[PDB]
Amino acid sequence: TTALVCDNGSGLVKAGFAGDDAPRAVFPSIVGRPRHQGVMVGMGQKDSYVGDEAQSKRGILTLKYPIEHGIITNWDDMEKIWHHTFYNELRVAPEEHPTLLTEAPLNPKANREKMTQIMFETFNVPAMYVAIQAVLSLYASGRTTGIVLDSGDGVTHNVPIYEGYALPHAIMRLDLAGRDLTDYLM
Amino acid sequence: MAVFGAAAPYLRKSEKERLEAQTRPFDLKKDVFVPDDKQEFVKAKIVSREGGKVTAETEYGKTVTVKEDQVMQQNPPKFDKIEDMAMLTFLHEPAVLYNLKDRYGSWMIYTYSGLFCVTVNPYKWLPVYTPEVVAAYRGKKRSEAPPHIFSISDNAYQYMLTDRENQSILITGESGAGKTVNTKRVIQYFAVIALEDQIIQANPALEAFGNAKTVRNDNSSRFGKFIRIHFGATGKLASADIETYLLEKSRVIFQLKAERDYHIFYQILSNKKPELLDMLLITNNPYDYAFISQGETTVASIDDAEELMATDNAFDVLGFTSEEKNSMYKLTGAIMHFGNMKFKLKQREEQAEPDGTEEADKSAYLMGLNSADLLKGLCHPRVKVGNEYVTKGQNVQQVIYATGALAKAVYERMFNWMVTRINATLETKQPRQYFIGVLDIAGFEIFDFNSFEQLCINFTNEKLQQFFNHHMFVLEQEEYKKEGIEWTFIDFGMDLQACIDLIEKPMGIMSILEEECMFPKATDMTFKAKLFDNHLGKSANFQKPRNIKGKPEAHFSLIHYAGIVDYNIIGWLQKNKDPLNETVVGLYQKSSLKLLSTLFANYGKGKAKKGSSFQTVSALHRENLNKLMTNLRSTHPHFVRCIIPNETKSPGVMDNPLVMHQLRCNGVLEGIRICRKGFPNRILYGDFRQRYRILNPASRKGAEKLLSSLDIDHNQYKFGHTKVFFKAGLLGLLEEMRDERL
Ligand SMILES: Nc1ncnc2c1ncn2[C@@H]1O[C@H](COP(=O)(O)OP(=O)(O)O)[C@@H](O)[C@H]1O
Repeated sequence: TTALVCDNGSGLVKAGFAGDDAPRAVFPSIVGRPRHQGVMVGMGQKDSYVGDEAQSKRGILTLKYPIEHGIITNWDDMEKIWHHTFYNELRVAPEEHPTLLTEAPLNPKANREKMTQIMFETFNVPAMYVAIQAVLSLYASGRTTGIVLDSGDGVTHNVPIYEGYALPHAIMRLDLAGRDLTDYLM
Repeated sequence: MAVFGAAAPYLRKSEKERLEAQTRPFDLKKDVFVPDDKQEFVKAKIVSREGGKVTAETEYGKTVTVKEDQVMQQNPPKFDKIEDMAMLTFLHEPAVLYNLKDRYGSWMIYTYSGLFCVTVNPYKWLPVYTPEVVAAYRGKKRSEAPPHIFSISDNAYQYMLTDRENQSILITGESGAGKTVNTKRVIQYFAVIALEDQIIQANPALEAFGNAKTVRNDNSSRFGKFIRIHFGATGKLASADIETYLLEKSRVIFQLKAERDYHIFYQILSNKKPELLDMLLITNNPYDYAFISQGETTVASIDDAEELMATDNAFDVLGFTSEEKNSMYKLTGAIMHFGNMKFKLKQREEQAEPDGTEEADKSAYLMGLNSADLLKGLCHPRVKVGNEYVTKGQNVQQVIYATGALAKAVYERMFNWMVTRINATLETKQPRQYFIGVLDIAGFEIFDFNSFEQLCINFTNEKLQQFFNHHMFVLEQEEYKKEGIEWTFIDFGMDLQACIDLIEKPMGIMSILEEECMFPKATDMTFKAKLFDNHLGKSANFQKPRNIKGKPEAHFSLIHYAGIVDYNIIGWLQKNKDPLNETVVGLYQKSSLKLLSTLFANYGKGKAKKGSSFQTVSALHRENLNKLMTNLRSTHPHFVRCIIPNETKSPGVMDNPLVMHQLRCNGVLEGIRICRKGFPNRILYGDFRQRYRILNPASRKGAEKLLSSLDIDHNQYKFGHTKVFFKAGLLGLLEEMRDERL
């Protein structure tokens, strides 16, 4: 069968199929809601726009990210984002597809636990696994040693690896990233 | 049995041969009906019921296993070949299929099925249509005589004469499966019991102007033909009337990927009349004309040139002149010229203006209007605001929708007026009393790319099937009030009306579609979203689509009586709009042709005047269906079901999938299912005794003693005063105990 590789991070959901050369779907991980009242009846306005649709209606929505620094803070929003990724961007049924999720080193334990619980109860995937975002970088770089600096959008971290052995006591994590650079530029 | 002339065998086999065929072994336990792969259900035997494992030994030598949850008994031999399917001891789906299968192999065409009359067409001549059986039936009853349409014809006649009311014959089948000739023999029988030549003579006109190639048929009828056969006070032939209903207009503009427009455009495109082409500026190339080229250009349907000639002959022998045929042909050519018009937006505005003017000039020169004037009437309509006129603005989409609606309107207008001319030719001055109408309508068509038109067709057939179902309900209440046994006072119509309420009712599919083509920036995805938001789950029959075997596409699925149908949304908004242009209609009223008669006049204190823009094909269709129901619901109806045995012209051999398709889409299965809730096996006491007295050999006391000594439960049988009512299980158990008694 085929496996799904969903890289959430925070600020860009990017998913696809295992064995491909690049992600198939790449879109912001935002969930917008209309903040005005709506006058035209018959428009049939929906109540929340997730993904790339929310970027076109920026003018009338209020955008929220459900992942602050690696950790997930709005579980309902994250559930909506996963539903959108599975059914509207990829158009696959998650009942017959193992899913590989990623997270950053040194996150709360309940984050990963509840991610698993959702992926099994709500979406009914047959299997799943959670990988560290730096080990995967080292895989894709064609190395087996090296220290990897994975500066995403919510979290930056170093993970030194040697011959395939990670040294956990030397892992650094810094909560300065692209979102803070955006706020500083603002 | 000699009263049936030479047709006696085909009409009904002798009692002697019946009994000689009765002697045949049949195991009631291990020869039950079994699901199949190549077909649905095949004749086979089971070796044993090994848990969840059985083995069906069919005739083909196969030994497949089927699950214990999909097996059901086969009809007993003592009740095979039954004339009335309703009297079958076990009412299953493939049961009736094999019944009619053996009946057509044994070459018995007609078969009673309760309130229906089913007729599989024989492909070779039979003596059953000789006038001897026609004349000799006079004096025999429906309940006893074997099935045939002459029976129901006479029953309708005598019903008319006793109740002083109209009757209705509803012949139901596919064009090219024998409907024409079935109605022909009907009208022959009616003339016999006392103008058919005129009917058949004017028929090619309707065949031209109301038939088009679909996928299932190359001569499919689109309009609802319906011939009213009036009579006098003395029940003698007086005159005949005809009306057209539900003629689909969308065909004149949009055609599917696999189908053509109406036949007439192609028949004119046959160069065998070069005078028509050089007088209408019609180039030979059919790809040239956009209204038509989107459909199937040409197919091996018929000899279209010869059909053009046959229609011209029928025209010249009909009451109307040669100039009138000339105007008809030129008007159709003008409709054809409408499609190639070209419009562009203006310089720095949102107004439509024509760039190409040549087809405009030629279409005006044909229609009898001015070209500049017609272009002005299309680009700048004028509307009435109180006591003044102000000019309305249009863009390209709006002017194109207006052009399409104008073409559909003029075509349908010419069609209705042609039917009026036909009826005027037919008209005889004899006084016309109560009539008996015969109705020809489209079928419950299913495909893999159902669309708006198929939804309209299925909605019509839903109204018809619900009508018949309520009719049969009142008929069963009549049987019960006669028998003095009255129970189960629920009607049989609402269970189907619940599906109608999902099309016509406000917030139903048609209302949502109308609202969506009224809204400013509506799209197909928004239409789908509104359908789902307003029906999904909150309804009972509306539900998700299904993707099977890689079908093309489906956006939602309804369930009907004839099964689950998946419909496609794409194009509905664009194809439902019918904005008629009032200024151009006035131009037509001021023409220099016959056109001014067709468009004679068409568009405070309480006015239901819907605007010109608030017009939808679905709404006009709902209105027409309403008035057709109002015309039918005043007459006592009768129903005729026509089935093709096989797609090949070779008789004898059939196609079980095609038989099942016809049964489902026709509603014979729905009739037997309405029966299956009461007591369908209904037999008197005398023959009951003569057949089951040896079980307890010795009228209510002895029957009751036998029943109590046969271990029959109370709710399983209903005790009547002339007939005692039993179900399938009761018949099976009584059969088994007789068999062990012997
Ligand atoms: N060319 C670029 N130059 C600078 N910053 C960039 C560029 N492209 C993306 N970014 C930043 O990277 C962040 C996205 O990082 P990403 O790898 O998607 O992390 P995550 O997947 O956790 O969101 C965004 O906040 C954006 O501001």
